[PDB]
Amino acid sequence: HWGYGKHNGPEHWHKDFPIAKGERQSPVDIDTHTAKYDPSLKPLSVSYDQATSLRILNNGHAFNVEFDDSQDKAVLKGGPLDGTYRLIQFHFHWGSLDGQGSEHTVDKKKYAAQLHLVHWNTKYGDFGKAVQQPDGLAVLGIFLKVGSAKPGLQKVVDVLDSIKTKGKSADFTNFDPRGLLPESLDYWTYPGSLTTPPLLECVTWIVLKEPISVSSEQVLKFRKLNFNGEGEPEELMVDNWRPAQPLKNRQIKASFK
Repeated sequence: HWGYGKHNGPEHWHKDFPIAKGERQSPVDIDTHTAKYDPSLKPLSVSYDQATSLRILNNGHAFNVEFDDSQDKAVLKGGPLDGTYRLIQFHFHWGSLDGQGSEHTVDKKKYAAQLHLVHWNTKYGDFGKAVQQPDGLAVLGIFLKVGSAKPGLQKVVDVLDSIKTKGKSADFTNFDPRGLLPESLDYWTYPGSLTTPPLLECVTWIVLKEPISVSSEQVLKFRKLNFNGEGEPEELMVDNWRPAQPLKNRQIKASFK
């Protein structure tokens, strides 16, 4: 089964998911110098005032906070998108050291972690159909650097004990995703794919320029998680990130100068 180890690692995914060597794969290295500043890009409209978080679960690859997307509760609009995209879940990617952990890099610079708030195109009915389309999902990536502590993330840091091993899940109501957002909404955007199997090419990636800060001990609790299921040898969940992929026939536009 795919994973992040030398034997089932990101370098082996192609054998099961041929699309791993596709044309529009993610993540990629954002070269800030050759990124084409596009001025016709409307600004992001993020409305998480009505968001309903529900569960948090260790899926054996990462932990996910899930939201109720049976109605336009927390939606993403603006930017390069056409239509409403509704938040279905958010997850992280982190490293075993502070100098690695992000999937996307900026001018080859790796961050301590990276958050993906996943959204699907409502013109498509459900998430399962949305992943079948070139414009199905809109993922909002945010880099995390280690410095001061992000208060709004602590709630998540506390519950991690309850879901230490692959498979455990736990109620997680009343969580506000607005506490994870940085001050500025300037971004870079480009078309890409999911960074894990099935690695479908249905994403319009929106990577915020501005990272948020988290304390060491805050990110340190991300590293105590387990890839393994209960009653199995302990394999710590660290470095659950895919390396940067070739940009190819793509252009990264930017919403700022």
